[PDB]
Amino acid sequence: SQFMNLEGKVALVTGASRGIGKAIAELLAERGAKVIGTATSESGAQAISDYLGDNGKGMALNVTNPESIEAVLKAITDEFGGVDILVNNAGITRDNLLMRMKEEEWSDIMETNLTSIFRLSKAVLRGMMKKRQGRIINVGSVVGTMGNAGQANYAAAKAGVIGFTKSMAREVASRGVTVNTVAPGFIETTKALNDEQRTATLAQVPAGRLGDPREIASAVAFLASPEAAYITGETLHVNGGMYMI
Amino acid sequence: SQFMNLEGKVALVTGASRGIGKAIAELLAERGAKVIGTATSESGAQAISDYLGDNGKGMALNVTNPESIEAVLKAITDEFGGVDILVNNAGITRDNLLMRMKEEEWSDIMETNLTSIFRLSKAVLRGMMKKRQGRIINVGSVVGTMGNAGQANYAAAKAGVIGFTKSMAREVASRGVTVNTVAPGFIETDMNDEQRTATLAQVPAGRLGDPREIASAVAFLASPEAAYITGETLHVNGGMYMI
Amino acid sequence: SQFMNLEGKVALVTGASRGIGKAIAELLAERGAKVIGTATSESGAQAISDYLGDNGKGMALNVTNPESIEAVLKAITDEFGGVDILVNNAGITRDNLLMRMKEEEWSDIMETNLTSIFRLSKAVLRGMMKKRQGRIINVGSVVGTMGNAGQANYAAAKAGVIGFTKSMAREVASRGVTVNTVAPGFIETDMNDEQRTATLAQVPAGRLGDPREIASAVAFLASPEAAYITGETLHVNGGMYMI
Amino acid sequence: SQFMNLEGKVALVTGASRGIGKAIAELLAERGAKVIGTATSESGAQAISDYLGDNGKGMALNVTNPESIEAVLKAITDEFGGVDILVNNAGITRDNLLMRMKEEEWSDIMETNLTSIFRLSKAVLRGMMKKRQGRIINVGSVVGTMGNAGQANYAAAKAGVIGFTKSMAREVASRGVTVNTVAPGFIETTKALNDEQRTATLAQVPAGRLGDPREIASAVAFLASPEAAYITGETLHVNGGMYMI
Ligand SMILES: NC(=O)C1=CN([C@@H]2O[C@H](COP(=O)(O)OP(=O)(O)OC[C@H]3O[C@@H](n4cnc5c(N)ncnc54)[C@H](OP(=O)(O)O)[C@@H]3O)[C@@H](O)[C@H]2O)C=CC1
Ligand SMILES: NC(=O)C1=CN([C@@H]2O[C@H](COP(=O)(O)OP(=O)(O)OC[C@H]3O[C@@H](n4cnc5c(N)ncnc54)[C@H](OP(=O)(O)O)[C@@H]3O)[C@@H](O)[C@H]2O)C=CC1
Ligand SMILES: NC(=O)C1=CN([C@@H]2O[C@H](COP(=O)(O)OP(=O)(O)OC[C@H]3O[C@@H](n4cnc5c(N)ncnc54)[C@H](OP(=O)(O)O)[C@@H]3O)[C@@H](O)[C@H]2O)C=CC1
Ligand SMILES: NC(=O)C1=CN([C@@H]2O[C@H](COP(=O)(O)OP(=O)(O)OC[C@H]3O[C@@H](n4cnc5c(N)ncnc54)[C@H](OP(=O)(O)O)[C@@H]3O)[C@@H](O)[C@H]2O)C=CC1
Repeated sequence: SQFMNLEGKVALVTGASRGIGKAIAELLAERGAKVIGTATSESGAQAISDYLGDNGKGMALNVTNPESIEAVLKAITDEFGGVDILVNNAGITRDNLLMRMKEEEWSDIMETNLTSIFRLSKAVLRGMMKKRQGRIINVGSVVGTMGNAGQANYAAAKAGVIGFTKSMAREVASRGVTVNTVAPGFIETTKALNDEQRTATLAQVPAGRLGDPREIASAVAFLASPEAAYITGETLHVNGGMYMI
Repeated sequence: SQFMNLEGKVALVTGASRGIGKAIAELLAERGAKVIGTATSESGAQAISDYLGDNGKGMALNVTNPESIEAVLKAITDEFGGVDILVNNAGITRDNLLMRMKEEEWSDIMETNLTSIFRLSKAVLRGMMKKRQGRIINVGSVVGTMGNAGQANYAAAKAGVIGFTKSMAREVASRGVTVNTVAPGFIETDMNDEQRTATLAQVPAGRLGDPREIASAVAFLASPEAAYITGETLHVNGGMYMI
Repeated sequence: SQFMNLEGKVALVTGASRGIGKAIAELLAERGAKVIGTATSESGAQAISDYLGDNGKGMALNVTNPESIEAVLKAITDEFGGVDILVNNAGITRDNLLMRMKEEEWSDIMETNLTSIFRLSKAVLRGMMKKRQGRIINVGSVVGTMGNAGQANYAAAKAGVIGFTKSMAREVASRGVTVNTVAPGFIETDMNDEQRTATLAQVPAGRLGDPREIASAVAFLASPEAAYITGETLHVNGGMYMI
Repeated sequence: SQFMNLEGKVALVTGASRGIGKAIAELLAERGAKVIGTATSESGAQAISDYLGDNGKGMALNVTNPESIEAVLKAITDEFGGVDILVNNAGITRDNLLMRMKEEEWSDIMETNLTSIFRLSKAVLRGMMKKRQGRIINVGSVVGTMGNAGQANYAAAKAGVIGFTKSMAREVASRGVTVNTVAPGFIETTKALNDEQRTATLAQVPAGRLGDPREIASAVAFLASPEAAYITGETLHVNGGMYMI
């Protein structure tokens, strides 16, 4: 149908080799987008190419590296034209209580989960602004809003993603670009967590289950759609009731 | 496709004769739902029947009247079985600065915009809970979260809708029912040239939203795909407010 | 000192016979305010007069009764002049899961916990606006923001208090009146051994709050120092929720 | 009185040489605290010593420098014992629209306004946790929550401060330490802004005026008080109605 249809749009999804990023890439391609997913290695990029088939391709990207970012965008732009939908999914955890938290575990989180969104967003935004159409969608976390002990660095980065999102949303709203965050709760990815730890996390989820990566993909696809043009500066929580704002 | 597919679901959309409620009803029917839309008059109900065709029908409903609510649900339940998706859209404004605000302008807002959601939600929830599947989606307002001068009654009701939503979401999450709010900004609907520019001035998007844009957000939350969203307020306001 | 000094201010604290309302009344009187606390009975009013001594007095008030409200304000206004600080503390619970929730348990909550704030606020606001100085401070609840299963009515009312607060804050900010909400978590007050540990389990602080801790937050917002805070919800809940 | 009394508490207030940080330092000293305020130079430190008199002193601190931080805390700890109240006030702006925003304007904001709070908080928290009593109060900004065009970096840092605050609040609540943010709106400091720009900002303030630095000091003093023990993980907005959460 013409409902939630991304035909003619070019989507870049960072960290698309597995889990949530993969589900996002697959669903955007199902809705008609031409999708470039990224991994940190060529092997990972190839596997992304393998699952996207004629609907897009894989490329190697380190989101902390300016020259990598430039190489990937020029390659995309040459072949596909300018990016219409940016999904900043790539991210990491470096968990520790503050008294144990290393300088590098702080800085690596800031770099990968926050500074990267500044860099990538800045590198796609000019085209979007010229076309008067764009989507920037960040994958945040319930922890960004809720906080979590042992994840102060992660929480800071994810919270900063929202502050950036709101500010960019104000900056570019008049030129037809939206900027938003999807904040997952606990999603099956998480596996191999102790039996003890899962039940304890699950105990805080009214839904009484982990979310599926597809459920995060669906929310992203929605915000990426033409139908979602009047949503901007928003944080959409998909966490089974774990937190309610 | 199977994507955002509501075939087999029965949807009740209150206040579906025009604007946002109409757009909601049309979109849910387009995605496959069997839709009952309501108006406050039989004429209104007929027009709703006219635009839904074989995808549903219209019925007369006053959401402040227990006996009307009971009559409508029994009629729906007899013909279509139990409601799968409840869209509480019906609502009104009774604007005034507090010093000018009449007892009835307060109470009519509380009754129409808030107590109604308690009544209707309670009247569909048992079936949903038995089937272990349900959607309750409330149409709120940016004013519920932002506040607005001259709309304290409206803001109170719309804010109370969220408190109710969050509490019902906790209550029914383990039995597969989601409860959520969609909060529109300023949408081109029935409700000065001067006042519009002044409102628009607070919208970064630099336009009013279209009713279809509110419909799209509701359809999304109504979908099987939106099962892990509950207790949420989804803001569709062009950047007018950002939480 | 001149720090957090309420000398010369007239404070009305509804539901001041015990718990949080009592602690509020005592603290505002300690900071220099002339305090009228209320209870629902004359016996309760007398006890309030007993603990306030020369710093204020007690009066009987039912916040759901227009004529009671009018009688109390005229009496205050005659004796003490117009109210400078309004603390809307009076409130109740009528807990039940939605499927068990009676029409009266809904309506009694709406009336006592929400409509009352419209009535009382409207009845003090004109004077405050004329003097270009005022404080309206509502006692909400973490449940207003968090939701709680079995308390959908309460949550709706307490959430609606915020919508009202934000709208009134916009309406009266230019005339020097602030309107705010203090949202307690679980506080040691009248309201199982099992249920307490379960509630405590959700409090990082690992204890219930003291009524005095809610009093302190109210006194702060009531102060001249808090003039640039308005439309705010100040959460005092030991980490139970974090917005 | 015993109401809002900080006698016996040691307070460290970063960036206390002027405006909000100065007003904070003065008010905490008025309520009985022993106050160490900091500036980036010895001259600035001396002026802080001059206004605090016998109620505290000034020290030179660069909050982006680990060795500076260590030197200041050891000096405080030697003389006054361990810090009871930490006020992270030091911060900067590096304003620009994203397309003009330099790598350094991003990174300098992250370093000064966010990473600094990780470093300083970590360096005081052990003592607080051992004593089972502490206050960490961050000076954020309405922009952290509201977003602002031309301030995406600032907004990201200030938003990240909240994510960090919430997480630290969960981590240390059981050991009697609170962690909170005070978020000022537009405060008279701001001066020498165009006549045009002020009216435009003021137009968004229902209160119809800028806030006074003292009004931010009062909120901080409140949260620093024993009376505020049951407030943690909170963001207290003092913005004249400019934004309402
Ligand atoms: N899992 C959960 O419960 C939750 C997840 N989070 C967020 O969801 C997003 C994805 O989550 P999840 O599916 O669990 O993550 P995964 O670890 O499954 O996927 C990680 C992806 O990120 C890429 N990546 C890591 N570092 C870099 C880098 N420096 N440059 C470029 N790419 C990099 C990886 O590439 P490669 O394949 O080469 O390793 C990989 O494709 C993240 O932003 C995460 O913070 C959100 C809520 C909770
Ligand atoms: N317009 C906007 O910008 C915004 C809309 N709001 C909310 O969206 C919802 C719909 O708004 P909008 O489409 O603009 O409203 P309209 O006035 O355009 O339509 C209102 C609908 O509700 C029905 N209705 C009114 N009172 C009752 C009642 N007592 N019982 C049953 N039905 C009733 C009306 O039926 P009939 O045709 O018979 O009168 C009509 O179908 C409302 O809840 C409103 O508060 C939310 C954000 C802002
Ligand atoms: N306890 C808690 O943990 C929390 C408290 N809440 C809120 O704080 C407020 C006070 O709570 P708490 O001190 O625990 O309550 P209590 O039941 O301990 O005291 C209630 C007070 O309100 C008065 N009151 C009750 N109904 C009316 C009425 N219809 N008209 C006038 N006064 C009335 C009572 O008077 P009388 O003595 O004559 O009955 C009493 O003085 C309430 O709004 C409550 O919802 C907020 C967060 C949680
Ligand atoms: N002004 C406003 O309207 C608003 C202010 N903000 C926030 O309030 C806080 C203070 O604001 P304001 O009073 O305007 O700030 P000022 O610029 O008046 O004060 C700046 C202070 O921070 C210190 N500082 C700057 N960089 C460093 C550094 N690297 N290491 C240590 N100290 C440093 C300065 O030291 P030195 O004296 O040596 O220069 C100075 O003492 C900041 O966090 C700011 O972001 C919050 C809301 C809006």
